[PDB]
Amino acid sequence: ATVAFAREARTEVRKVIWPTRQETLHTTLIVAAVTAVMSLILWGLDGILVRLVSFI
Amino acid sequence: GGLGELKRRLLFVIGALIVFRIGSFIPIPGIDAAVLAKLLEQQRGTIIEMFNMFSGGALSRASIFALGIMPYISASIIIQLLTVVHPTLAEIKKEGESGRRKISQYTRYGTLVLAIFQSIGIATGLPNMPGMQGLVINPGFAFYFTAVVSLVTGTMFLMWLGEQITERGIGNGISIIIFAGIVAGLPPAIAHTIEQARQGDLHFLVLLLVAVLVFAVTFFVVFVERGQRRIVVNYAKRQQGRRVYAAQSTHLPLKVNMAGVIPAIFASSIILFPATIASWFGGGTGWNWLTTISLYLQPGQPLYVLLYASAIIFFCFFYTALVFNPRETADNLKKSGAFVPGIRPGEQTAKYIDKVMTRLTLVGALYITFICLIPEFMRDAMKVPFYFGGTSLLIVVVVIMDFMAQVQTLMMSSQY
Amino acid sequence: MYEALLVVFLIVAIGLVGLIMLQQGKGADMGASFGAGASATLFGSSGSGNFMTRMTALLATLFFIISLVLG
Repeated sequence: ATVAFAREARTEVRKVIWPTRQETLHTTLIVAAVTAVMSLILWGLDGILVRLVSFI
Repeated sequence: GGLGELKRRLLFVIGALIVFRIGSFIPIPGIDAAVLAKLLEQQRGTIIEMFNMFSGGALSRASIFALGIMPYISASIIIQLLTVVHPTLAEIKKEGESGRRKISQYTRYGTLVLAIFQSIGIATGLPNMPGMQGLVINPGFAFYFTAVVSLVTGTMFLMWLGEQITERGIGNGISIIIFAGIVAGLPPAIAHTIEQARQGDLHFLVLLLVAVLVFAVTFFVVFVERGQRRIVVNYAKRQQGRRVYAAQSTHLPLKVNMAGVIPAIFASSIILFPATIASWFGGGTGWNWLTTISLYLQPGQPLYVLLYASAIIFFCFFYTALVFNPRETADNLKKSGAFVPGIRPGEQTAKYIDKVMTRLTLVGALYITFICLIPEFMRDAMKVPFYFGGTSLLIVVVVIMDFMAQVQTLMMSSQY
Repeated sequence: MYEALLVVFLIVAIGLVGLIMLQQGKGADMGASFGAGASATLFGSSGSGNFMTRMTALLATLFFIISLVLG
């Protein structure tokens, strides 16, 4: 018997202002950049670390 | 990168990750990681896979960190639990930061005790159960004490590393350590994916669709997290009431996410705890019951996905509701003489904000639920490895976005 | 010889516990709290904090060596 609040829920969603394209795009480029950099750095790190342990 | 101030912090964090890596590549004496890694290839090692993701891959190598930073988070859960239940800690918490240091000390000590107990349980229970199947070392009190003290020193040094990165560097130590540990497994996954692609075992088009879908999820969740609902309010006329002219915020922003990985990690610990405690017995009655109920919750099983999704919803909603305080906002608008069209200032304004956030954080949690749901079905359909899992992606995205947000915040604060 | 190493390993372990027991992170909120997490505006340095830092670092290096020998 409880009235569904989903109608008022979707109403608030329609009033939500969405960010622009350039901001999200540049942000995605930043995230991808950090991800790639950290990936390469850690790959080289644990790579030469494995190469170091293998000598022992 | 240009500023030397942030450069020193960056080199400090990276160096800390180097030390942590070297420390994580050192296995526990008297323990062979080869038979362990071979054991994880079976279905009985798939249940501990999700627990291995938070260990930075140091579980299979049997490093000085058995559970990783998980027992610290679990200790925080226990501390908060005792804070909610026992009013004694609640009174001390209300005594100011002087009591917060006490809660701190008791949290670290609790982390120590949990580290000891878990060390005992793990080291004694699983290997010596057959016994001596995986380990050559006899089930004596020497191995027990050694493993205990070793895991204790490891967890302690890990917490120390977490405190050093937090203090002398930007961002949280636990966050960047977990992040690094998760993204450390991505390059071998990609490499092995490419190597097996030329063998005809894995199609190139599949990998392409996976990458495209990953980029799509990325762009999507990035677009969502920065999405916000602003409340327009025009105030105030009549400049001689000693409040105007503002020269203040003309709109009140409302964010869907805080954002933080804390609810994700906490929920992960909560859900994986019964799976962790039941994973100590591989054979015997544990195989007939504990292993079965351990198979009840699996990353490959939809049930665990749904349960973890509900956990994400609950924890994120509770955390979002806890962080944002309508009281302080209403008091801030009251002292400044802000009058919301739309409204009248008072407790009625606090009820409105809660009403909006209730309809916001809900569908936000639905979005997060969807984003977390997709990569599992994608893993089932496209047979992608476990490094592409939804939880890892969510953790990575949240950590990176929040860290960059903090960086831009510090740059904005240093500007004007 | 092996028993002697266990004694030293115990002293360093317990000793390191006593060190981190006296070491507490300065701030309004713990590192677990994401409210701030750090301050790049101003950072101070204490003589006692840096001294204990060099001590726990030397013991960590020592703990690393013993781990290699025992391992």
